[PDB]
Amino acid sequence: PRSLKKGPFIDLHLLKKVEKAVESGDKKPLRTWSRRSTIFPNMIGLTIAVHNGRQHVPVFVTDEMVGHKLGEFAPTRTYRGHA
Amino acid sequence: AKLHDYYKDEVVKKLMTEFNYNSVMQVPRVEKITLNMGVGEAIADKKLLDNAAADLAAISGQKPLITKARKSVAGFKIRQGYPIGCKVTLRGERMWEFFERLITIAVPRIRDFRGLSAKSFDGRGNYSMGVREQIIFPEIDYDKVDRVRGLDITITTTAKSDEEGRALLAAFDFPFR
Amino acid sequence: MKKDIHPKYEEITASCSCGNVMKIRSTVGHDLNLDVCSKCHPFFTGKQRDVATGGRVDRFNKRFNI
Amino acid sequence: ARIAGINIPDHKHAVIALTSIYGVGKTRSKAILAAAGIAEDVKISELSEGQIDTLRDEVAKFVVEGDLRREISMSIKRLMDLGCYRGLRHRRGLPVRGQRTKTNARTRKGPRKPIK
Amino acid sequence: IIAKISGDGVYGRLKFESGGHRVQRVPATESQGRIHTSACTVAVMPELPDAELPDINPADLRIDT
RNA sequence: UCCUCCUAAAGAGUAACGGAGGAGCACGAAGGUUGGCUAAUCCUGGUCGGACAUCAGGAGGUUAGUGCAAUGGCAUAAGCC
RNA sequence: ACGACCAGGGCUACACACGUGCUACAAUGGCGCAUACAAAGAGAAGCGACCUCGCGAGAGCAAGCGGACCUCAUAAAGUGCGUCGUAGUCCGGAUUGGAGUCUGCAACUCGACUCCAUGAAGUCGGAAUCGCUAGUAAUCGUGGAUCAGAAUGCCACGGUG
RNA sequence: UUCUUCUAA
RNA sequence: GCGGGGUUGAGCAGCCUGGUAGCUCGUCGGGCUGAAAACCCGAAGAUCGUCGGUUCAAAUCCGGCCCCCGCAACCA
Ligand SMILES: [Mg+2]
Ligand SMILES: [Mg+2]
Ligand SMILES: [Mg+2]
Ligand SMILES: [Mg+2]
Ligand SMILES: [Mg+2]
Ligand SMILES: [Mg+2]
Ligand SMILES: [Mg+2]
Ligand SMILES: [Mg+2]
Ligand SMILES: [Zn+2]
Repeated sequence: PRSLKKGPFIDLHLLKKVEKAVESGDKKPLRTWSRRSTIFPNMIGLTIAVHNGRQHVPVFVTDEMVGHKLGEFAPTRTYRGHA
Repeated sequence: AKLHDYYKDEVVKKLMTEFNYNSVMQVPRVEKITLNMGVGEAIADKKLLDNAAADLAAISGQKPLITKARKSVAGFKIRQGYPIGCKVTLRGERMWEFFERLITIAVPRIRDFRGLSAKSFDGRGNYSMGVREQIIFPEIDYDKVDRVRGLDITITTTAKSDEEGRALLAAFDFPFR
Repeated sequence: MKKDIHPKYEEITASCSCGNVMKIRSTVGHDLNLDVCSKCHPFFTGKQRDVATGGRVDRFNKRFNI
Repeated sequence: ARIAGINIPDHKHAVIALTSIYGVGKTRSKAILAAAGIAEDVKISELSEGQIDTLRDEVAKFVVEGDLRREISMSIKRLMDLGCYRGLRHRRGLPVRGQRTKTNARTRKGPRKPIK
Repeated sequence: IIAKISGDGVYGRLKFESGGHRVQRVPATESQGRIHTSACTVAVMPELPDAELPDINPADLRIDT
């Protein structure tokens, strides 16, 4: 994890769209290449798409996702099974 | 007869009030307490039951009747009449004296204690419970015993309804929630 | 009750960790000093605390300030 | 001989016999006896009860046997239900912390299932 | 090796895979490292139904006693 | 060769290479008596316990049981101790 | 466009199999305190004392030093004492949960480290097979290269033998 | 004492 | 028309008067080999042709049943 003294990390071009999607008042999916961005409490309820190497998969943001980064809900290895 | 003294004076007037019974005889009273260790793994020899029946006789002071198989099931590898478990019916005096030691000592000493249930009154007022390990009783020294026994207390009362047996054990402060 | 089959039933003293002095009729024989009982169990105190749901946004506004 | 739900044995030394509690190891049992004032190499046999009756409260300060399993199984079901990467690690049976899964994942995978 | 391929449009895709198939390669069974030219063959034949449990009829017969 | 129902036509009997099944024993208690006792199955709850051991509760009313085939019986039990 | 640019991913996947290693399966050993002895290296956008803060990883101030001066650097095995006394153990450390620190735009995939809790298999390994002829094998420490960070690898160095 | 084989650039 | 049997991938014991799934070949993976054989090591595999029924319980006991190995279908 990151140090506490730096605080949580988020990207500006996401933070310029978190601020936009709060003030816009819509349920529109915003597709995002920033997997590495910590979810903020003003991001809750937003269906947003995190890239996973190939596509953009929309993720509903809930209460218990705040400390986690965005990339944990967009799997990159589309594994199925050997059998 | 300590709780039976405690029953006859406070609990009798209590259930006249919170159910509005016509007569004094309408009150739910407890009749017996049954202690069962159905030990189906005693098919090897009597000894695992013979050491377990002596354990339950130390829990409450009656020599337990060894129950046998009613019919036979080969899915459990028993014929009709194998010594398969032991029971004790505590009536009159020895009911209450166990019923005090159970509600005070052996039940709060149960590991991961989160109270009992209110959903286990067998449809018609007779609450049943079951404990996991026989060493919750202070009769049972942990160094002296070697197999993890477990029994299931069955309380048989004269409650017609389901709530009346709940309010009967709630007068004795039985640990639900 | 027969005179031979039923085991020994000697009334003893049940001491505790919180000062509970009670006298039970028992089959132990020797003196009994308990550990927990109906008096001081963490059931009416700590079952609400031991669930520990925990806050997620509430944890978040601890680890920094803006 | 019985602390906080379990039966601590009677032949071991003090901190060593304490570690049988699901929730104390060697370091925390040094902190339990730091507030109970007990030497850490006396047996559980030949102790005093008022030592022990305060000693249960020191263990009861923390989270233990039935409660610690209840929180950990809650924090696993926290990850099981988020659908995060670690929850998908736990419910496939694969190692969580980011190890080698091409070889040597035997603790999370168990014994080997041969290809049939 | 003979395989049955159950699927949709099987023979529509593989009917053009009949005949020979030639490698030129260094074999795994060559110690000198020289490059050999081998060939295989593939038969793709469509799965017709069963012939038919024979249903005789006593109007296509002539019985001599 | 013996045993049970059907064929057998409401007493008894009654045939066929007619339809179906069993027996060539068992038991020193599975006998005698005295005294008690009431099953099967399903349901609700309950430590390992699970469709099914063992414990209570109610429905239930011989659907059980009878040393064995089938038939007739059996609670005043012939059933169970 | 098989050339070029940017983001995110993959080279870290996982029913399996093989090769090379590390730590173990303990008492010739573990743990706690005390105590004794190296060598060879590296160091400026650096090594960083000392002191304080912190349980710790570290942080802060900031000397000294382009180095037979100063610094990483405390060598460890050993020794002395003490307990554990043959157990899945005070062996073993996997795994897992919480909590952190450091680096770096940035540690989800996917970093190392620390703390607390947790405590798998393992009680010396079949067919077989490898290394080694003296400071060697065995064993225990140290550093460098690579590098913002990131070795159980490699390349070096000495101790016991 | 026993012990076979190595196809086609 | 009467007898014998149908059992892991394969071929057979074990069927026992009912409580209990064995072997061989083979398969898989290692070892030896430069490699392949042969050998060696370590593994696994069954709803007993099938369906009803009898007992607490069926590969088993029974009854029908599917395939076949047979045997016999004659005296004129
Ligand atoms: Mg007649
Ligand atoms: Mg007539
Ligand atoms: Mg009789
Ligand atoms: Mg009578
Ligand atoms: Mg049940
Ligand atoms: Mg009789
Ligand atoms: Mg069997
Ligand atoms: Mg070969
Ligand atoms: Zn107390």
